[PDB]
Amino acid sequence: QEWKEYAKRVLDEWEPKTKLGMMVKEGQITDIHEIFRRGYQIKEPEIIDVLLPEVNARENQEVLDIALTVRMTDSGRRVRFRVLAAVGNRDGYVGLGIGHGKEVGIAIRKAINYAKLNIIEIKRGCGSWECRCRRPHSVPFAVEGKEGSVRVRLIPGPRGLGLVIGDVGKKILRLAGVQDVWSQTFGETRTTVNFAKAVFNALYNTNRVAISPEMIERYGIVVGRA
RNA sequence: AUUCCGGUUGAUCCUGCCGGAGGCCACUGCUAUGGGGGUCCGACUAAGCCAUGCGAGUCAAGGGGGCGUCCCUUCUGGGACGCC
Ligand SMILES: [Zn+2]
Repeated sequence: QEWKEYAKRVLDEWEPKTKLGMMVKEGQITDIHEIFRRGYQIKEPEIIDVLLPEVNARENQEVLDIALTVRMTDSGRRVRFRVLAAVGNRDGYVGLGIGHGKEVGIAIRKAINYAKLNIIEIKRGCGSWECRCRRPHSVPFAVEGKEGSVRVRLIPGPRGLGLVIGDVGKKILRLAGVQDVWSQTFGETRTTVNFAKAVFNALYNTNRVAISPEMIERYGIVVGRA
């Protein structure tokens, strides 16, 4: 329980500064699902470090893109690094962030922090015609997302079929806990930031579909942790 | 695998085409130890031209003959089974 020990260390050696951090410190909120759907603002990474400690794992942290941007001045070219990264345990929860820095290490650290701040909660299941099982191995139903010019449509896939999507989508879905999916993309997918944000938006939009109580049993819908 | 990646800018986002990555067929460089199965091998240009050999024969129980052998009456002439 190394991650539990890490969570406890973050709990004692930490002084909360926000209302949500105070709630976590005094124990009013004890589960990760309790900080969502209430309108709370997340501004302290210690909240995520305590509730969902697995996000600090090396295998649970992924660096998606590194870009070298240039700004022109009188003297010459000023170089900045933009790093797009994603974090989250491979079960129910995922987050994406962008960090800017003068050096790649600083940019990576800031991107990881912002991803932890931007963590969200998704829903999983099985809605494929060829599987019809009730395990949370895929998206429960077809979902859509978009950012910039990129439009991504995720379709449920049969169990045992790999993530049929680009590499960025593969990494994001693996971090989110999805194992099988089909994809249809339009627009400039070579724009890594837009592609990642579109996949993230689709995973978030999986929460925007109205469902009946029997659909949960039919598709094995699992919200958050399984 | 219902998928992407490189390229227009000092840097960014688009449209747009070009190129990478897979499968099948025809020529082709280098190289080569075997065995099975199949509906593969002058179709692409010339349905252009050909030496040579072969690629439609069979029937003697439809008919008259010729050669051979045998059995002979025994100059006569008769009967056969072989080949043409
Ligand atoms: Zn299934």
